[PDB]
Amino acid sequence: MALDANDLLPPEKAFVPELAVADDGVNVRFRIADGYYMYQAKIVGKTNPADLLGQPSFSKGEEKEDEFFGRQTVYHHEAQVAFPYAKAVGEPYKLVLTYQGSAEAGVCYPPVDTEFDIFGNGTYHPQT
Amino acid sequence: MVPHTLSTLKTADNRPASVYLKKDKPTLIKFWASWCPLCLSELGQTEKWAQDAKFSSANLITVASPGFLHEKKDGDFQKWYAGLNYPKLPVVTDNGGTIAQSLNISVYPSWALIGKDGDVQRIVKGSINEAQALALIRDPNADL
Repeated sequence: MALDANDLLPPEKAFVPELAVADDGVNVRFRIADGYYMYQAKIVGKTNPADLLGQPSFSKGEEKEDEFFGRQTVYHHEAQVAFPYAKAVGEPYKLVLTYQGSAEAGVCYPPVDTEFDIFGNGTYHPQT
Repeated sequence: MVPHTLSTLKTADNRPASVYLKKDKPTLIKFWASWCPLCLSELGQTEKWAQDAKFSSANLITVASPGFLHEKKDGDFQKWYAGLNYPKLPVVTDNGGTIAQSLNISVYPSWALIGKDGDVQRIVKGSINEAQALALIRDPNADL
């Protein structure tokens, strides 16, 4: 709240996962702290009952040059992924999210994966 | 405490962690990620630093939890190192994250300083440096 930037704050609080459940699909908008960046090529996100999802619709950020990955699309603050269902059924679905990235300070955090159960609540947050 | 469990920690070489957990010497557990750019470059540094005469005063080891934090599952991680370089890397396999969970490891690298009595004396989340190492040698309370 008073900062949310740099490497002074741990990843557990450096990310604000705002879950927006709509009628068309599920939109996950996690606010990334100013200093951390995630790899769009390693971001895992999917929600469906029995694998009835079309495809993970990313918003696409900017390309980041690298020494090992060469260059990939990364998110440094902006993060929005929409999950459109391929089946229109009022069934309960699970949400699998995996946050993988690194910090510009030379810190490499593991892909903290959190699975959520969509039973109907609107907003969702990890119970850590 | 859990001394028996700590001694059950097998490395990617299939050897017990006891090889670096004896003689009443301080231990330094460093966590890392397999498929990470930053960790990849640091891997060479870990070996280089571990070979330093000054760093030979502490048992510096690299531990990873197969299957934990979405990392490589058990049976895949040890196989990964088997095809890697550096035939002298003290890589330990923490099945389930017995060490990672107990220290609430959410970000790498993680530097766990174990005292000569076999207890966690210090825990740092991030990266260390030479000046910091010297400070630790002077006072173990000199965090960050």
